Amino acid sequence: DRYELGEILGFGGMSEVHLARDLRDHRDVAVKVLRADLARDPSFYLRFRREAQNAAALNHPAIVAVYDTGEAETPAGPLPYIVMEYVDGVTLRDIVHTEGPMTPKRAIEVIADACQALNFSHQNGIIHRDVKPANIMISATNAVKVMDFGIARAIATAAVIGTAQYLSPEQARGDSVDARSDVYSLGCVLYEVLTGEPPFTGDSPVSVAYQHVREDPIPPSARHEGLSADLDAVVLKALAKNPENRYQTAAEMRADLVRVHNGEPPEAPKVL
Ligand SMILES: Nc1ncnc2c1ncn2[C@@H]1O[C@H](COP(=O)(O)OP(=O)(O)OP(O)(O)=S)[C@@H](O)[C@H]1O
Repeated sequence: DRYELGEILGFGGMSEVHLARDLRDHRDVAVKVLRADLARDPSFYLRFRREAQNAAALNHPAIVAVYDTGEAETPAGPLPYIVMEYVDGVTLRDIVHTEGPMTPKRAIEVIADACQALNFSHQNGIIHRDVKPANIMISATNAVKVMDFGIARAIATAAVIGTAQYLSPEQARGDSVDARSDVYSLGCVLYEVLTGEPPFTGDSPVSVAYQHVREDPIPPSARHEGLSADLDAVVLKALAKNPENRYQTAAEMRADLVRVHNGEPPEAPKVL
């Protein structure tokens, strides 16, 4: 009775998301549930339930707010759901697939905003773990909105690994994961929004994971026109294989992006 369901907004590997009107507060919300076609798959059911139960609820202008989670009583049975802030907009994946690479200054602005979201999250003890173009939206009013924060999982499907294009080397190898993993993955996103391509592609996730662990990324400026060596230095630092060589924090990464936006040399090691 509280929510008046509107149009479906989108879907991913696991979930479908619908527009709803909250009639108590008179606000639009987005309601996320298991994809109807995957709802009786054990692997997807278990994953969705755990991610709804452990959904990151953060209050920051560049993070999609989670308002409520639970299991709604329905005739068909208990329905796991997430109610969150509605974003009128599109994902970075949509933008890349529809409009192509962003201009460098815009890309820097978007990823700088993403760094602020991640720093806030990191400050409150939360690692994202699944930074990728599909998990960052840009609103109709050009606001950056990071979403779908991941959760800690058991140490050794359900669409957890797709292409592996955005996983960090530590995630691929089952090593300890910290905020520097988000830096790496955010680096992969930055690479893709600048060039139109992620740094590594392959016929399988195994092939891509291999490249993340073993193969140096081609500098962005060698893949797309209109870029600079100073932007190369920032991207390649975020993508260092050893976390010891990366930006140690999201604020550190943001600081270098801001420098490049302002035409100042970054502190990242120079690349020739
Ligand atoms: N807060 C939101 N506001 C508007 N649209 C949203 C919102 N959240 C999700 N969507 C749309 O629904 C799509 C899927 O949402 P996700 O949360 O990324 O789905 P998912 O299937 O659980 O995730 P993966 O990463 O694909 S497995 C997004 O790409 C958006 O198009």
